[PDB]
Order: sequence, then C-alpha cells, then structure tokens
Amino acid sequence: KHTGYVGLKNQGATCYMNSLLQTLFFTNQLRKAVYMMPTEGDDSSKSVPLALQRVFYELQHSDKPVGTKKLTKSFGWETLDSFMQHDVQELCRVLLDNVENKMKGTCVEGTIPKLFRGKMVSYIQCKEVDYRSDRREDYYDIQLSIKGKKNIFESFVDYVAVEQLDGDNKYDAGEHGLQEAEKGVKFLTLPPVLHLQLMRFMYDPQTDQNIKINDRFEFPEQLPLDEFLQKTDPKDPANYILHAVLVHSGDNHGGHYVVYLNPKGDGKWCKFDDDVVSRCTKEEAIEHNYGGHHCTNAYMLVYIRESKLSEVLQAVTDHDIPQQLVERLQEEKRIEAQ
Amino acid sequence: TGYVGLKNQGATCYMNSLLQTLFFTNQLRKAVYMMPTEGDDSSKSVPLALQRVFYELQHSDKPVGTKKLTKSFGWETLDSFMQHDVQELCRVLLDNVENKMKGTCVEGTIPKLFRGKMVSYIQCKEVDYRSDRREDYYDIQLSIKGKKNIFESFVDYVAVEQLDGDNKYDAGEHGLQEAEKGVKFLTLPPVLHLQLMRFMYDPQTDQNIKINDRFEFPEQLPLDEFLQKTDPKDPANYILHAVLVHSGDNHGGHYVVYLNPKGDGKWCKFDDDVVSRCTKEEAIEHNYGGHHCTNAYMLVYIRESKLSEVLQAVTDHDIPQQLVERLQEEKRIEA
Ligand SMILES: COC(=O)c1ccc(CN2CCC(O)(Cn3cnc4c(-c5ccc(CN)cc5)n(C)nc4c3=O)CC2)c(Cl)c1
Ligand SMILES: COC(=O)c1ccc(CN2CCC(O)(Cn3cnc4c(-c5ccc(CN)cc5)n(C)nc4c3=O)CC2)c(Cl)c1
Repeated sequence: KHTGYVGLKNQGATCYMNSLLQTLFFTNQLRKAVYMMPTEGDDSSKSVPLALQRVFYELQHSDKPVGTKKLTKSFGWETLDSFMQHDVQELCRVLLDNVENKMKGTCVEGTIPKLFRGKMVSYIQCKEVDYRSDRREDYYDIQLSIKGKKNIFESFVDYVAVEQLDGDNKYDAGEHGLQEAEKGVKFLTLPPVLHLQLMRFMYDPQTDQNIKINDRFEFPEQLPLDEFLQKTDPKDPANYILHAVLVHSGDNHGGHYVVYLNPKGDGKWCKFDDDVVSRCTKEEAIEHNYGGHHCTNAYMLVYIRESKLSEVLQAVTDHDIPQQLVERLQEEKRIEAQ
Repeated sequence: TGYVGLKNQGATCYMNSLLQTLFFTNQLRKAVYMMPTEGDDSSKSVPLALQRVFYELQHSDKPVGTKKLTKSFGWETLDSFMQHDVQELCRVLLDNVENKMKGTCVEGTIPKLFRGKMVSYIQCKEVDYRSDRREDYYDIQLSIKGKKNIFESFVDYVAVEQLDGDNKYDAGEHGLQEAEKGVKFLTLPPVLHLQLMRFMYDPQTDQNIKINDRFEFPEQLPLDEFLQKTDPKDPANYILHAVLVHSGDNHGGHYVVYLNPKGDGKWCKFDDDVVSRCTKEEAIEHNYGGHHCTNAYMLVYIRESKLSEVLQAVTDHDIPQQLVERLQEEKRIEA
C-alpha cells in the first residue's frame, strides 16, 4: 500500500524466490512481454508461463500479499528443500527459458535474449607454437568471485585475468602435442539487464559441505564496464545503473532473504521482505549489504545499462494486460472467492 | 556443552526444537530405544526414524540429519510444517511410538508421561442436575492475550462459562436450562506440555497474526489450586525444563529452543546446528515478549518429585545391540 508496491507471501523455504520474482516483475519490458504470451489454451495446472503471468498480474493489481503456490507447482519445486539444492540463477533460467520458449512465433519473440543475453570470447593461446582456439559463448548471468577481492571492479579484473597452462596442466594442442598456453575470457557484449551473482558460498573439503563467505564486498551505484570489453563503443559506453540488490542474512538456508530495489531506476529504494514492502535509504540498500567490516550481505546484483534504462523500465499500465488474460485471472479469483 | 545440534534442512519450523525437547525426555528416550523395530521397513517406520534421530543425538559429534524422519511421517512439502501446530507434530510422533509400544514391556510409557485428566462439568442454575465427565489430555493450550502470566492463564482456563439465552443447555429431563460449564484438572502428568496461544484471528485484517505481547512464566510453577482435590504429600509443583521460542512475525521467523536438560538450572540454547550454553535470564525472562518480537510459544514443565526419574541417566548400554547394529550397518552402506 504505502510504497505503491505489494509484497509476496511467505509460503515455504523458497529462499531466493520472492526476491527474484520482485526483481523480474520490475523488469518492466520483461513483464510486458510476459503479459503478451499466448496462454489461453494453456493448462493452468502445468503452465509456468501462465503462472508467471498470474503472479505478475497480482503484483500489479493486488492490495494483499501475493501467493506463489501455483508457480512452484508449475515448475515442480515442491519438496521441503528443493530450493536449497539450487542457486538463484538456475531458478532464473527455468523461468526465463519457459517464457522465452512460449514467446516463439509471437510479436515478443526474443525478448529474453534481447534483455539478458551477452556474448564473450574464450581463448587458448599457445605460447611456444602458433595456435589459438577461440570460442564465442552466450551468457545470461555472471558469477563473480569475491573471496580476496574488495569490489566489483576487482572481481571483473579477476574474471578476465589470464590463466597459465604449464607443467602438469599443459594444453592438448592436437598435432603440436602438449604445449604451454594461456587461457582467459573477454567480454564482447554486455546485455541491457546484467545479472551478477556473487560467489558467497564455497564447497571445499576443509569446510565439509558449504560455508557462507561473509567478507566485505563493495559494489557501486554506477558501474562502468567499458574497460572489460574487447572493443568499446563511443556511441554507447558500458555504464550501468544499480537496480536490484538481493540479500541474505545468516549462515544457512534458514537465513533471511530480502531484496532491495529502486524500481524506476531513480535512486529511490524500497526493501521487499516477503509481505512487507517499505521505503528505505540508499545507504541501507547498498553499503549496508557490503558485509561485515556480522552476516547480512548481497549475493546478487542487477544492473541496467544507462542507455537502455528508459526502455527496460518503460511504464506498464493496466491496459498492457490483454483482455483475455485479465478475464481468465479474474475468473480464477471469483472461483476462489466462492 | 556436551550436546549436539540438528541440521537445518527445510522450513521445518518447530521440529528441531520439539525433537531436542523430546530427546531430553530421558525416560521417553529410553522407552523409544526399546521398541521392537527389527522387522520394520527402514523407509516406512516413524518409530525407527525416531530411534535413529535419538541415537544420533546421543552419539554423533556432527549436526544430526532428519530426512528419513520427515519422510517416515510424510511431511515433505514446502509448507508441510507451516500448516500444523507444534502439538500436532508432537502427537503424530507420540501416537506412532505409543502404538509401537503396545504389547511390549514399555507399553503405556506415553500416557504415563504425558497424559493428565480433567473433569468437565455442566451445572444447572434453576434445576438440580450436574453432569461430570472426565476428559484426557496430552497438552494444554493457554490463552495469553490480556493475561499477565501463566497463573492468570490457568485461572482463565478453569473459569466458569455461562450457558444462557439462546445457548441454554439441553439437560435430559428438566428440558432446556440455564447452566454453567467449566473444567477442573483432576491430575497433572509428570511432563506438562503447554502451548501458548501466540496467534489469533485479527478482525482488522483477515489473517492469523502473531501476538507479541509480554507473557511471564516462572521457573517454578505451583499448580495445586487448579486441581479438583490436592494431595498433601505430593503438591503439583513443576520445574521449567524447556522453552520453545519463535522470533519474528511469520513462519520464516527464527525457531530455537532453550533447555536445562538435567533439571539443574544450567541452560543451553539449541539453534539448529549451534548449541551454546546461556544464562537463565536468556532462557526465561528474555523470552517473555514485549515492546524484540522474540518469545516463548511452548513450555515444558516437569513435576519436581518426578524430575530425577524423568531425567534418569541414559547410557550407551541402554540402546539394544540389535538396533545399534542396524544403524551402524545403515551408515556403513552409506559408502
Ligand atoms: C548451507 O548454508 C549456507 O552456507 C548458505 C545458504 C544460502 C546462501 C544464499 N544463497 C547462496 C546461493 C545463491 O544462489 C547465490 N549464489 C549463487 N551462485 C553461487 C556460486 C556459483 C559459482 C559458479 C557456478 C558455475 N557457473 C555456480 C555457482 N557460488 C560459488 N556461490 C554462489 C552463490 O552464493 C542464492 C543465495 C548462502 Cl550465501 C550460504
Ligand atoms: C502471522 O503469524 C505467523 O505467521 C506466525 C507463525 C509462526 C508462529 C509460531 N508458531 C505458532 C504455532 C505454534 O504451533 C504454537 N501454537 C500452537 N497452538 C496454538 C493455538 C491453538 C489453540 C487451540 C487449539 C485447539 N486445541 C489449537 C491451536 N493458538 C490459538 N495459537 C497457537 C500457537 O501459537 C508453533 C510456533 C506464530 Cl506465534 C505466528
């Protein structure tokens, strides 16, 4: 009510889910394209696209906290710990893959790659012979190492750092035999919506299963990324605006998951805590989640390219929801009300 | 502390708390070890799953897992535990074990430990008719809204209710009559499970909401004046054994339990895998509530006179060799 935004019910150990759902919902261009999916023939029992349409609809219209049971049912994560055994980016990929496939053949085909997909090069360059292997790869999200790094910039420096293949890890160069080489990645494109997960756990033998890295890790409100591009572009520099901060406090999957957002990209932040949505300060959304200098910190960041902000966050009206969809969900709600 | 914890493996809410609370019911634990579970399916048996959890809590150096248990009684959905009160889960477990103990040398352990008796009376005002009927109970739900403490809650619980107007009592001959109904406790069990009514329907909305009001409970609880008839050689004096605590507003809040397992006033906090010695004030007064939203929702009391028996020592010998061998082979196969 207060903030203009409604929250999501707490209905299980769904960990990152309500955070990710709010984050996706406020990707306005995505929300609109999801509204356009042709789901009239869909089975309301099995359709992930319809379930996301329903959730987004309620988030746009409802005054009361929105429920998500049909959604988790639709993509089959219903056990006591099914969310504990997946990272947030896997849930994102399930959701986005479903709706992307559903958009095939429609006027919004390719929305998901347009918003979230970038491209990178992986190379192996032989040092002592002349042979290089190049592999262009798409990515929808980036996992950044934080252990030993102070900020996003050092994480990106680490990401594109050259690795040496020598000694017992020499590269199989085919007819050139075993060779000393160097292996690394470079960014070719950065997408309009940039999903960064921070590596906040670590599966090491010395730590048995998984411990949470609670170290301080700084991210800026404004992130410039041109220097990590293979080739910059003067008519659109890679300047990114912080949009979402998904936060975990505690040490285990019983910890507290919340998400901070400035949904208009205007620097005015709210905290989304399941059913409770509250106005908050910039400091509480950003610095306070850097981590102890004490276990409350960010594990995922969403950035939007400056040049794409107005389009990615384009206004959404009630009229943007097609009439059939509105009547189907209204009838669901009337059937429930009886 | 000498005590091991339980793994966080889901939104099990009160389960780990209840589990520790029942494990440190030493007499219950011993009787659980004695159940004849040798022919039981290691996947179907709730009694075996309880034996296995208890054994691990007694021996393991590492946080103890609970998955075979939750499978055994089939609460495996995302919100299985959100839709049940703690006393329902306790009853599921105790019904399972009690039934398994039928026809065994420990038959009756569950009622002996947890089952008390009250009388429910209906007394007619204008005619001469009184109906007395005994009811049994394993737990008591105490109203806290507008109650200062446990004493006032018990006073509310035995308070007389008027059956008048359009809810007159249909006694048997005198016809519809104006009467008054109430309960008195006939007996109080050696182990007293008290759930506090910490949620209520709020008219201002239309959900259940959590009452975070202050509510006091004592370390020593005299309950004689709530009996129908007292016993001058054995007054109903109880000692606080467990404080099951919830902090927050919702089932995503934080569940912990405080215990003094030996009845000696040396208190520990059980937070899943973390078991930490703590002050008496942190177990007791700090969980009264008032304005964190951290407070007791369940209390376990033990009759003073029964203390040393309920908390009788349990040794490795008390676990039959067949059960030990079965669980050992179970963890051998896990390789
Ligand atoms: C046992 O109790 C705990 O210890 C504990 C419980 C919950 C949490 C919070 N949740 C952590 C996971 C989450 O999905 C964020 N997230 C996602 N991916 C990660 C990868 C990573 C890197 C590379 C690749 C290959 N391409 C795949 C994954 N690594 C190394 N760490 C993470 C990570 O934290 C969402 C929040 C934490 Cl922090 C600790
Ligand atoms: C928005 O609110 C929340 O999301 C919220 C979420 C979790 C909790 C904590 N959990 C509360 C339930 C718990 O089972 C304790 N418990 C048990 N039985 C109760 C009855 C009662 C009375 C009579 C009868 C008929 N014989 C049956 C039940 N009533 C009226 N209240 C309770 C109660 O609190 C365990 C801990 C709370 Cl406090 C609030």
